[PDB]
Amino acid sequence: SSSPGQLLDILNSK
Amino acid sequence: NLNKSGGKKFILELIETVYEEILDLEANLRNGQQTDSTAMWEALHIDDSSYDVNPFISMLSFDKGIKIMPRIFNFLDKQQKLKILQKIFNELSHLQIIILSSYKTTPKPTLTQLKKVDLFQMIILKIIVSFLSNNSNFIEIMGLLLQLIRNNNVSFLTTSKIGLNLITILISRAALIEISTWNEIYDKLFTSLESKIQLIFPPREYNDHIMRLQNDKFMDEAYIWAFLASLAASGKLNHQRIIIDEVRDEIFATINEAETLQKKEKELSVLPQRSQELDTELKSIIYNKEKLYQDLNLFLNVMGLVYRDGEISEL
Repeated sequence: SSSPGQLLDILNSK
Repeated sequence: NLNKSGGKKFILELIETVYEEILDLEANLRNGQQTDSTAMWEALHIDDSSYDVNPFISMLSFDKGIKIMPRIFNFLDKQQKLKILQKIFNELSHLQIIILSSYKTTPKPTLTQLKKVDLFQMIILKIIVSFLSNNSNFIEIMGLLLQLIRNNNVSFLTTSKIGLNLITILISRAALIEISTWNEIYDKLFTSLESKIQLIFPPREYNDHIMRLQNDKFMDEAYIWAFLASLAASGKLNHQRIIIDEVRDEIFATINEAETLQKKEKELSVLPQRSQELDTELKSIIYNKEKLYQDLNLFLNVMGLVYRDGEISEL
């Protein structure tokens, strides 16, 4: 269920 | 092409026949008499696969064909209505309205062409929405999604406003309705879109052309973010990761547009003298700024994210 954690990082990372 | 269905004179003749049959059904019903929709159904040529492009699909290239569609639906049963939807989704790439609303096939649509697109959107999509909301089960919705994915280049359909909105309706309805078949069908749809998700946003030269013709100060892209919100909502974390990655530059471009509007609002609101025209200007800026915030947050909130005070953070 914890989608915001990783998703916020992928939006910046690449 | 119109010739791939029998020619212009043949299709225009079919439309006239359809109108005659509807007028007869409407007159009988109005006079409180018995109605038989067999002649009208037969005049539609849905089960006719005699041509490269079905005659019903070509009838939808004309405003007259489009405008009679809600009236046609008043005299049909569930399976007849489902056969129409099945035909539309089966030959969606051959639908002239898709070719006209695609920035790829029609990069410079005329005002007359844009009016046809808005008409098809207002009439045809309202019919599809009502029918699926009331007269459709899991198997039937899944059936329509498979018809779309198997008979069309799905990426091409997403370059069209009509195509994109039709897919959003199917996804949104499927999401309301076990988990298993839908997860499999969503993944088949996701496969046809993967590495091409950015193509749903039309080029700037296309937006400019539309904005100039319609006297729009900003391009309405709410339907794009609504599609992305429905695609994200029915996807697992791995689908969401791909979506965010593919539209990252579009997320940042929208934020820049909203921040430019916020700056304009600040610069104009500080002015001492404010005429009725400046008040109209400010109201227009605030409206368009809030619109961009709301459209982006429709997509972001679905993934537990939010755009607030110039930054994207966890909700």
